[PDB]
Amino acid sequence: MNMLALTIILPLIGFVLLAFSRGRWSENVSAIVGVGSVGLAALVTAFIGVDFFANGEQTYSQPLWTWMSVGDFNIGFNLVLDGLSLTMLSVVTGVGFLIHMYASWYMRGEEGYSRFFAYTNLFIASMVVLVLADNLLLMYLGWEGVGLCSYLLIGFYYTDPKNGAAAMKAFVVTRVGDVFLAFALFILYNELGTLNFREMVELAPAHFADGNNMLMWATLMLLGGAVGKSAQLPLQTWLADAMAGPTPVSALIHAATMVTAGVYLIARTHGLFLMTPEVLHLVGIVGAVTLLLAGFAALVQTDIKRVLAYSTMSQIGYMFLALGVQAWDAAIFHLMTHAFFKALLFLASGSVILACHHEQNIFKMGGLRKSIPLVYLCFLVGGAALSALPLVTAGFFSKDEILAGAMANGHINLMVAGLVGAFMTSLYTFRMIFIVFHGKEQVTHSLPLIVLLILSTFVGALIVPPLQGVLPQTTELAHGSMLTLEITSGVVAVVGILLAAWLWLGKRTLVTSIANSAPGRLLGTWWYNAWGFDWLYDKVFVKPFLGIAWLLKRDPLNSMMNIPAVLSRFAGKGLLLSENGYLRWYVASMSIGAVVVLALLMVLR
Amino acid sequence: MLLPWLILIPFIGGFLCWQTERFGVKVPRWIALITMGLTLALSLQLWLQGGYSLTQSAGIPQWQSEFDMPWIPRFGISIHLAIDGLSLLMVVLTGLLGVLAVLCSWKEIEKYQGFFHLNLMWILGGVIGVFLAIDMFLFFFFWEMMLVPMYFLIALWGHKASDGKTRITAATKFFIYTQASGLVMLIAILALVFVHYNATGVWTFNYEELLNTPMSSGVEYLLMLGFFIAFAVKMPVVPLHGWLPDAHSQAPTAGSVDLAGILLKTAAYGLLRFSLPLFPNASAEFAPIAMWLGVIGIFYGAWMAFAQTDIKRLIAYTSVSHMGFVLIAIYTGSQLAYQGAVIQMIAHGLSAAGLFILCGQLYERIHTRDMRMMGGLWSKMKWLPALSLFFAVATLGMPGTGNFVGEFMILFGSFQVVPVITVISTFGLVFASVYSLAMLHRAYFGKAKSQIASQELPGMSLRELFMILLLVVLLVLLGFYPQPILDTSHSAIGNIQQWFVNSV
Ligand SMILES: CCCCCCCCCCCCCCCCCC(=O)OC[C@H](COP(=O)(O)OCCN)OC(=O)CCCCCCCCCCCCCCCCC
Ligand SMILES: CCCCCCCCCCCCCCCCCC(=O)OC[C@H](COP(=O)(O)OCCN)OC(=O)CCCCCCCCCCCCCCCCC
Ligand SMILES: CCCCCCCCCCCCCCCCCC(=O)OC[C@H](COP(=O)(O)OCCN)OC(=O)CCCCCCCCCCCCCCCCC
Ligand SMILES: CCCCCCCCCCCCCCCCCC(=O)OC[C@H](COP(=O)(O)OCCN)OC(=O)CCCCCCCCCCCCCCCCC
Ligand SMILES: CCCCCCCCCCCCCCCCCCCC
Repeated sequence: MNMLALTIILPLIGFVLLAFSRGRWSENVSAIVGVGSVGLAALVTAFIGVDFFANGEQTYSQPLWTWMSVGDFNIGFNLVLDGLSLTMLSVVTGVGFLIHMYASWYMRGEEGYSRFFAYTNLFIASMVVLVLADNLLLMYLGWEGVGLCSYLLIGFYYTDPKNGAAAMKAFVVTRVGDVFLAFALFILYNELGTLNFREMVELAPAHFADGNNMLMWATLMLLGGAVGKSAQLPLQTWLADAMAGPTPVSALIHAATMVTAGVYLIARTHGLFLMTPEVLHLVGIVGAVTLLLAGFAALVQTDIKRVLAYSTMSQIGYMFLALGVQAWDAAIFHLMTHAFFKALLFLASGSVILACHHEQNIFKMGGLRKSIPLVYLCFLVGGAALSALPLVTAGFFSKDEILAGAMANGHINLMVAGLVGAFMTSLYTFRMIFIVFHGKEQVTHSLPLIVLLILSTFVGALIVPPLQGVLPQTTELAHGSMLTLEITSGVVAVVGILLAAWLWLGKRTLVTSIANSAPGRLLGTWWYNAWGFDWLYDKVFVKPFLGIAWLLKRDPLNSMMNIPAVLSRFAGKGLLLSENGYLRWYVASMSIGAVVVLALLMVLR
Repeated sequence: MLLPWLILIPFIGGFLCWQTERFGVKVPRWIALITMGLTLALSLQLWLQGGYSLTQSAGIPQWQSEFDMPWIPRFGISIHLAIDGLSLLMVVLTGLLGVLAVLCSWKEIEKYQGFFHLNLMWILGGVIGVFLAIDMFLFFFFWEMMLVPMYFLIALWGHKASDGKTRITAATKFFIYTQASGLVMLIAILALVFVHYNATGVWTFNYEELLNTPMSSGVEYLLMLGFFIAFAVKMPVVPLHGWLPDAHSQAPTAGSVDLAGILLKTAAYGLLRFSLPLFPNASAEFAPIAMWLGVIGIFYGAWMAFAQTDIKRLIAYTSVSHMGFVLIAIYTGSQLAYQGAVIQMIAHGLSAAGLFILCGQLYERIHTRDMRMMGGLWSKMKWLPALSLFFAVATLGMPGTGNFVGEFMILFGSFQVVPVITVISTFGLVFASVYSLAMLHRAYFGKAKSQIASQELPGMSLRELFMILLLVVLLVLLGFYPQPILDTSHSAIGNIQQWFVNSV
C-alpha cells in the first residue's frame, strides 16, 4: 500500500517527458510513454486495491511533506485511501487507460500528439491528486489542475478560434465554481481551524452546537463548487460549447475526471452536508432540475456530441439527486457505471465521426448500421445502459438503486422527476440512435471498445463498490415496494424506447408536424439554446464586462491624475504673458507690487 | 558586517564595468555578472549563517545582523544597516533578479554598454540599500538614489522603435511621481524626528528610537498618510499607477530594467517595516481605506489588462492587481496573511520576471508588440509559447506555483479578519484568470493576423532557456515547497504583527 504516491508520480513523469519532448520523438514512442504511464498508474491502482482488500479494508494515510505551516494553519501533502477514494481511483485509472489506448490509435498523424498525451497525463495526475487528497487544499490543487487540463484539452485545436473561445468560457465557469469552493475553504478554516476532512467531522458538531449558519454557508459554497465542476445549476453552460474539443478529451471529461469531481466533493464531505439537511435537499432539487432540463435540451439537439453532453448533464443530475436523498452508494455505483457507458458512447461517436467524413448533422446521417456495425452495436448497448434498459444493463441497476433511495426517504417528487428523466432519456437516446443509424445511406482501439462493451452490461453491475465504513448505508425498502419501483422503471424505459421507435424509425410525419408547428418551433428553439442560459449569462455578465473594459481602456484615473500637469502648463503659459519684454510694464509691475506689499502690511499691522 | 559590502559591491562593480569598457566592449557584461554573482553568493551565505528557521519572535528591534557608522552626526544621522528574515529574502530576490537582468542584456554589444551596466548596478545597489537601511534618512536616500539610473536607462536605452520624446515623457512622469511621493515621505520623516525631539530632546534618525514616540491622533494619521502616499506611488496603488505601464512600455527591449528596480517590491517592505510599526493606530484607522483601495486596484488592473492591446502594459496591470492583493494583506493584521503577502511578493516577482523576459524575446523575434498583428505563434516558435503559457497560468493563481500559495494565505488571513474584502478579491481572482486567458488567446492561439506571424521564427539560445527554466523551477518549488521561505521570514513577520496588534 506504500505505492499510493506512484499514481501521481507516473502521470507527472509522463507529462513532463512528453512536454519536454516537444514532438521530436516518434509517434510510437510518445504513445508508449503516455499510455504506459497511465497503464502503470492503473496497475499500481490494481495492486493498491488488492492490498486494500487483503488487509480488511482499512483506511490508509501516506504523508509526504508539510505544505504550509504558519501558526494553526497546517496543511500537508498527505494522501488518503478509503473505499470511496479507491473506487474512483480505479475508475479514473482504468477508464483513462482505455481512453489513452483509444486516443493512441485515434490521434495517429495528428499535430500535437505528444502535447495531447502530456495534457491528458497531467489531467490524470490532477484527478488522482483530487481523489487521494486528505485535506481541502490538496484537493483544491487537484481541482484547479483538472480545470486547467480541461481548458488546455478542449482548445487543443488552437488554430480554430471557436475552440479557444469554448475553452476560455469553460475555464471561466469552472473558476467561478472554484471560487465558491475557495469560499467554502475559507469558512471551514475560519470556523474549525483545520482542513482535514476527518478533523472537520470530528470537531464540527462541538463547534457548531450553538450556531449553524456558518456551516450552512460552507456547505452551500461546497454545493456551488460542486455544481461548478459537475456542470449543474447555475454553472452548467460550459459543457455544450466544451464539446468542440477532440473525442477522447470529451470521453475523459464526461466519464473519468471532470464531471465526477462535484460528486466526490459532495460524497467525501457527507458529514458536513448531513449536518445541513436543507443544503442536501437543495442538492437533490438541483440534481432533479438539471436532469429534467438536460433531457428537454437533448430531445431537440441536432448533433451526437451535444446529445451526449446533455445526457452527461442528466446523469450527473441523477447522481446529485442520489446524494440529496442520502443514497451515497447508489451515487457512486452510478458514477462508475455511467463512466463506463459514457466512455463507450463517446469513443463510438469518435469512431463514427472518423468513419463518416467530417462533422455533420444527425439528419445527414441515415442507415449507418450496415457500413459500421461494430460501433453500431457499441452505440446500441451504450444507449441501452444510458436509457436504463432492464436486466441487461448496469445503468438500470444504478438508477434502480438511486430511485429506491429516493423513495425510501420520503422524496416522492424527486422520484417522479427521476422517472420522467428516465423516460426522456430513453426518448432522446433512441431518437439519436434511430435518426443516425436507421434510414437510407447518404488492435489498439478494438480492445477498449470490447472492455467498455462488456462493462456497460450487467458485468459492470457485478462490481460492488467497497463503500462500507465510509458512507452511510441507504435505508432499506420493503421487497414488494422495490419490486413495484423496479417494474415501474422498466415500464417507463420500455415505453420510452417504444415511443422513440414510433416517432423516429420510419417516415417522420408526426415528428415534423410537432417540429414545424409554431409552438413546437418556439419550444425547440428554447431548448436547443440550453433554455437561454448562455444568452442570459452573456447579457448579464459578458456584455457589461466588455462595456466596462471598453469604457476604461482610455485609463480615466490616469487622466484624473494628469489634471495637475495640464493645470501647471496652463498656469505657466498664463504667467508667461507678464514677460512681454516692455520696460514700462516692468516699472508698472514694480509699483503694483509696492502697493500690494504696502497695503498688505497695513491691513495686517 | 557583510551588509556594507552587500551595498557597495554593486557600486564598485558598476564602477569597474564602466572603467573596463576600454579593455573591450564585451567585457562589462562579464563584470556585471560576476558582481551580481558575488552579491547573490554573499546573500546566500548570510541566509545559511543567519539561522532563520530556528529564530523566534522577540519583538522589534530584532536584527540577525547589524551595522552602524555615523554619517551626519549633526542630525544624529548614521549609515545604519540591519538584516532579518524578510529583508534578507528581499535581498536574495534582488540578487537573483539582478543576475537575470544582467544575463538578459547579454546580446547588447552597443558602444556605451558600460554606462548601461553601471546604471543597472546602481539601481540594484539602491534597491538593496532600501531593503537594508534602518536609518530613515538613509532609507529615503537610497529610495531616491535608485531612480536616477532608472530615468536615464528608460530615456536613453529605451524602446528603440518608439521615438525619443515618448521615452522622455514616460521617464519624466515616472521620476516626477516617485520623487514627489518621496519628498512627502521625507517631510513625514522630518516631522516624526521633530516630534521625537520635542518629546525627548535628542537628535536621531534611527527607526529603533522612532518606534517609541509619544504623540496624539491626527498628526500620526498625517504622518502615516505621507508614508502611505510614497509607498502607494511606488507599490502602485490606484490612481497613482499610470507611471507603471508608461515606464514598462518605453523600457529597454531586454526587459532588464523591469527586473532591476521595478519588479522588486520596496513599497510593501516599507509598509510592513515602517508604516505599521511606527504608526500602528493610524494604520489601524486607515485599514478600511487601504483594503478598499486594494480592491479597486485589483479590479481596475484586471479591467485595464483585459483592455490592453500591448503585452508589457498587460503585465504592468497584472502587477497592479497583485500589489492590490498585497495591500489588502498588509493592513489586515494577520500573521498568516503577512506570510502570504511575502510569498505572493516573491512569486509575483519571479512570474512577472519570466513574463517580461518572454515578451522581450518575443519582440526580438517578431519586431512588433501589438497583439492584433500576431496569433497562432505556437506553431511558429519552439519554446516561447509553452513557457508563456506556464507563466500566464502562474499569474492567474494556479496551484503548483507560488502565486496561488501566496494569495491564498492572503485570502485566508483576510477572511479571518474581513470577509467582504476577501470575497470581492476572490472574484478579482476570477478576473485575473480572465485576463491571463485573454492574453494567451490573443498572442499565441488562433490564426496569424499579420505577415510576421505566418512564418517560422528562430528558437531560444541556451542562456535564455536556462534563465526561463530556472524561473520555472523556482516557481514550481515555491508552489510545492514554500516552507523554507515561510520559516526564514517567520520571525520578522511575527515581530511586526505583534507590534501592530499589541498597541491597538
Ligand atoms: C444566477 C447566476 C449564478 C452565477 C453565474 C456565473 C456566470 C459566470 C460567467 C459565465 C460566462 C463566462 C463567459 C466567458 C467567455 C470567454 C470566451 C469569449 O467569449 O471570449 C471572447 C473575448 C475574447 O477576448 P479578446 O481576444 O480580447 O477579443 C477578441 C474578440 N472577441 O473574451 C471575453 O469577452 C471575456 C469575457 C469574460 C467575462 C467574465 C465574467 C465573469 C463574471 C463572474 C460573476 C460571478 C458571480 C457570482 C455570484 C454573485 C451573486 C451575488
Ligand atoms: C494621491 C494624491 C495626493 C498626493 C500626491 C503626491 C504627489 C505624487 C503623485 C502624483 C504625481 C502627479 C504628476 C502628474 C504629472 C506627471 C508628469 C507628466 O505627465 O509630465 C509630462 C507632461 C507633458 O506631456 P505632454 O502631454 O506631451 O505635454 C506637452 C508639453 N510640451 O508634463 C507636463 O504637463 C508638465 C509637468 C509639470 C510637473 C509635474 C506636475 C506637478 C504638479 C504638482 C504635483 C504634487 C501633487 C499635487 C496634488 C495632487 C492631487 C491631489
Ligand atoms: C497648482 C495646483 C494643483 C497642485 C496642488 C494641489 C494641492 C496640493 C496639496 C494637497 C494637500 C493639502 C493639504 C493636506 C493636509 C491637510 C492637513 C490638515 O488639514 O490637518 C488638520 C488636522 C491636523 O491635526 P490636528 O487636529 O491638529 O491634530 C492634533 C489633534 N490630536 O488634521 C486632522 O485633524 C486629520 C486630517 C486627516 C486627513 C488630512 C489629509 C487629507 C488628504 C486627502 C487626500 C488623501 C486621502 C487618503 C489617501 C488616499 C490614497 C492616496
Ligand atoms: C503637496 C505635498 C506635501 C503636502 C502638503 C505640505 C504638508 C502639509 C502638512 C499639514 C500639517 C497640518 C498641521 C495642523 C496643526 C498644526 C498645529 C498643531 O496643533 O500642532 C500640533 C503639534 C505641535 O504641538 P506639540 O506640543 O508638539 O504637540 C504634539 C502633538 N502630538 O504639531 C506637531 O507635532 C507637528 C505636526 C506635523 C504634522 C504632519 C506634517 C507632515 C505630514 C505628511 C505630509 C502631509 C500629508 C500627506 C500628503 C497629503 C496630500 C499631498
Ligand atoms: C528567494 C527565492 C526563493 C525561490 C523559491 C524557493 C523555494 C524553496 C525550495 C527549497 C528546495 C525544495 C526541494 C528540495 C528539498 C530538500 C529537503 C531536504 C531536507 C528534508
